[PDB]
Amino acid sequence: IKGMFNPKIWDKTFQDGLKKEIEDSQPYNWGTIHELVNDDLLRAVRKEIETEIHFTKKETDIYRVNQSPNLFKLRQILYSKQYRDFFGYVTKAGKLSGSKTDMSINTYTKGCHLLTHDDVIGSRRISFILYLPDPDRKWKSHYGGGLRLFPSILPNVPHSDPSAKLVPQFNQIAFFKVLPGFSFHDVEEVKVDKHRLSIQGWYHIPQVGEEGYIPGEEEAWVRNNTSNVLEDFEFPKDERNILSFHEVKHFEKMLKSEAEFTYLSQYISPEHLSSKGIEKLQKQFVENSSLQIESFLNDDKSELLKKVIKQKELEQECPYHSKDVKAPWKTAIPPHKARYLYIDGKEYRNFQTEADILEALNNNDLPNFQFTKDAIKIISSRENNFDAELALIDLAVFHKSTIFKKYLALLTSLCPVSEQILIRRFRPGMDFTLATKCRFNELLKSNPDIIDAVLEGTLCLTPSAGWESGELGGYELYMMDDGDSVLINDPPAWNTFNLVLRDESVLEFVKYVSWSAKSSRWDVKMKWDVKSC
Amino acid sequence: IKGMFNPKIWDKTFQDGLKKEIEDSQPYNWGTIHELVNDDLLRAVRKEIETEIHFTKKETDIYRVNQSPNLFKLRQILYSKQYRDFFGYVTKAGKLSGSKTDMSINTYTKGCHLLTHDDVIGSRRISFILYLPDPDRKWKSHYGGGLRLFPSILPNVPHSDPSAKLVPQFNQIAFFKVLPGFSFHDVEEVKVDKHRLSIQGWYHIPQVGEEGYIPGEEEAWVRNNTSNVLEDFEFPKDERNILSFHEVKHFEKMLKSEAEFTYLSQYISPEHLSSKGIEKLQKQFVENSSLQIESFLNDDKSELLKKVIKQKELEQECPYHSKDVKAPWKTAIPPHKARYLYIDGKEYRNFQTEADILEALNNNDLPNFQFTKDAIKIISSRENNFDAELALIDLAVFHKSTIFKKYLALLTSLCPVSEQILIRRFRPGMDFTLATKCRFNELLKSNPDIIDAVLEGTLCLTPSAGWESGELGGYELYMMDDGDSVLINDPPAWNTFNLVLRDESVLEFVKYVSWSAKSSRWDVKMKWDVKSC
Ligand SMILES: [Fe+2]
Ligand SMILES: [Fe+2]
Repeated sequence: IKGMFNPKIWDKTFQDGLKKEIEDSQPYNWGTIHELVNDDLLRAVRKEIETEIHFTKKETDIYRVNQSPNLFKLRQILYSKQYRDFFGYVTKAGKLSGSKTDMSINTYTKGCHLLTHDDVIGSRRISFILYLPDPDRKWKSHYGGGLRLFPSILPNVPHSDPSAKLVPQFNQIAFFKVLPGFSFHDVEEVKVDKHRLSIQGWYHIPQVGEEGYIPGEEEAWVRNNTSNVLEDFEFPKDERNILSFHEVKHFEKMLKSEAEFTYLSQYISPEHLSSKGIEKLQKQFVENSSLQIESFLNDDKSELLKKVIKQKELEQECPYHSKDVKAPWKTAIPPHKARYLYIDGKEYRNFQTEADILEALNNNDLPNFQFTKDAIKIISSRENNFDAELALIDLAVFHKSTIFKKYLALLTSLCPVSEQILIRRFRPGMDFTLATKCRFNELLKSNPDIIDAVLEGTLCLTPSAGWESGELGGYELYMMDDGDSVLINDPPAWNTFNLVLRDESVLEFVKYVSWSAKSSRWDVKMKWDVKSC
Repeated sequence: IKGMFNPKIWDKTFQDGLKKEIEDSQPYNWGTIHELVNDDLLRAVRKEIETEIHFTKKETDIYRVNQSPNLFKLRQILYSKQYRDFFGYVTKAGKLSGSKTDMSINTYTKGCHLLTHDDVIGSRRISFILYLPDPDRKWKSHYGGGLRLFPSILPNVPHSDPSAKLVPQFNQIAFFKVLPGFSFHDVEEVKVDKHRLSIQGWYHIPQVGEEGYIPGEEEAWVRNNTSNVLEDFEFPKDERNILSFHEVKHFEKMLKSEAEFTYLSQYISPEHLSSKGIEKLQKQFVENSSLQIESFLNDDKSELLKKVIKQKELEQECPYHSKDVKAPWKTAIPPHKARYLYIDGKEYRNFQTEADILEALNNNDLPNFQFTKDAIKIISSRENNFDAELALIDLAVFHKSTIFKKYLALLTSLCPVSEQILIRRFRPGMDFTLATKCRFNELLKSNPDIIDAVLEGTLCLTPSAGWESGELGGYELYMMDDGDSVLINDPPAWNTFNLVLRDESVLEFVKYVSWSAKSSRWDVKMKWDVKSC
């Protein structure tokens, strides 16, 4: 007497064709029904929400999305046994509690986005989401908002690029047995000004005294989810190369030059080489444990970079699939921890297969921006593709100079003992990172002299405008954990230098750059391990 | 009444021309008189030695040389005031004790050699050496044995190549005010079968109650000589790059593969990949803390290398001046600590001037044999110059593979946490190293897990014959200090692999390769820091 869905969902020859679609489905097992419910019932339950429900915008590292009568009816007929049975059949999940229900209504409006994840929380068995776009008009693909599925190139290593994506329509449902490590999906940012209404939900383990219930099963699942060995599949790695004994020795000695100050002055702005610049820079750090230099690079370099970068954004075509990223550039992986372009001093890697990865793990090389610089320059119009790189690689060498670190030690009265340097490019479509702590060196933590902190520096070279604030994304965020505690929320800017000294409690990330960004965010990141001087 | 020298040495217009030669002399202040003594007196004092004195061969890292009536007369007339006065005048040393005398007779016979040093021990003021070759025949330049002076490119940083060299004759004397840090000289190996007799000596500070004596002066000199900051001018450096967290993590895990064993088998010989090979290799190390694998590399590689190397020795022309060393090769400096060719993963450096050095210190890059490999291969007959390199660089990458270190960890039940790899070439004319200990990491020694030892490995790929024993040099020596204790004295061989685990007490060096060697000694050296597993 609840057969008020699409009559066909009850026709067994449709049901059977459906279990065999889900079976053949790629990259993991998922399915979609095109007009799930009685058209009249949706229009009603949409109309209702539209006039009764308040949706407020929320933003974290992983998403931006606006959250929160006969809607009740829809909730009953979905957790109805007539439907649960059918669902757990075509989907091959077996039994699923109609007692423990959970749904959520959300609108995705322009700029709203959920990026990659596997939906695997606690007790969820099957995940589904019915869509509620405008019934009267067709939802075009280019509007965005599509649901995207990720091929896994290793259990718990989703490929950076999605391989499936459906443009959902009004009465459409998408769902999938939640298979841990594989069911990676996200929702493509909404690139147009509209409000895509949606009802997400989840069926769960059958509960105590419920049809299909097995004792201890529920916990044999969630307690199962606890390992970190996946660390090895993070590129780039969060580990710092140690400094030559002479670099560190030299620094200590200083804290117990006419040629040095001229070296420094050919990259950094006179304002910060001056005694009173340095003096102020010293004052600020001592108190804030950070410093936020404006117009850091001197004009000659600031000009050149801006020129080659603004020129690469315009005359050039940014690769948007990982397979398309060409040397010197690598793409950061996996997509459920981050996704951005970058050049480190290392040998070229394009991870498409498990073997590509394993290769790089066995043949692990050390960073060398000089060799890299040489190699690019030997090649040589697409060459503007390298104009920006050469410019930026020169910039990399400079911050790898023992003189620069001397300058750095001076500002901070801290001695650099290690170094990592990465020049990164976040593209409006795709790039971002998520809130994470820093990875102190395991070899060093067994040592007093090196304090439990990482000196993190970021030199933004983002040329374009409108990064305020910060509905365009790309902003860098630091903050504590355990109500908000954001310590820095710096939108992308041109020619700024940020220095934080992070302990464990501080989490950082640069927010997904929105598709509507006028350019990619460029910057040079640099971490150092640090001793007391 | 001792005017039985060359009458002219007493003529003041010769004396004055002499102080102005020593003044203009390069690279530091030194002089030579062509027929110092009464010809009859030398012939007598030579004849005497020839028939009364026993000379026995002695050998250390720095030299090979045979050591040990009217000779007494020569000793009196040299420490005579008539002469001391004149000497300390033309030389500008002031007063010099005729009380505290010291001389030494030595013959240099074929293969005998003293390499670079500054003669600066204790109280010596001026250093001299009168020669006693065959009076009747002329000592030709190509016989070798010449005295050679080194330009200093920094106080206590002698240039690798000598800039002066005189072929001494019978009645010739060479001498120089001993100026610490600059007076670097050596004697070119004697390349011919003859016995060059010589009387070395030294004038000292004036002593207590002696003409020209100042109290506390003597000790204000020797106690002056005590600093280590010169470490920074050693290339290559004796410091190890740390391993990625995954490499070490992986090793621990193993000590708490069908694809690995096929990887290993494409460089190393089946004999040592077999379970019983491995088993024996394990037994040996556990007891000897070392192992000396014979025919290590498999035949296909052993053959290829031998081919390209034997081919580079023949068809090619080895650079013999540092300025001539071309990429990929660097020369090790300074010459009073070592001198040999080598390729490390690093960017090309040719140190001729103080600025060349400083450049490299400021722009310190990390090793990368892959980039290096690429760069060589892009270039391309002189190209055999690279045939051997490509062959050897491939060999380098293999020992930098996380798989190989896994294999290494297995033999030793030790975990590699760091790595340095150098492929080196010792040339018959010039190359060698001296007895030194290992340089434990200063950052790590503050840590229990890493034991106080370095795992040192050497893969000799010396093709030629006659390295026995070991009058040709090039042998690798380990030993303790504080009577002989040599722990290993392995002449150069083809395709051997040596593994020692050195603590502090063990000193190593590869002996000066003699000019008469049939080829250069080639090898791949590799050091690792090590944790307990
Ligand atoms: Fe989801
Ligand atoms: Fe000497």
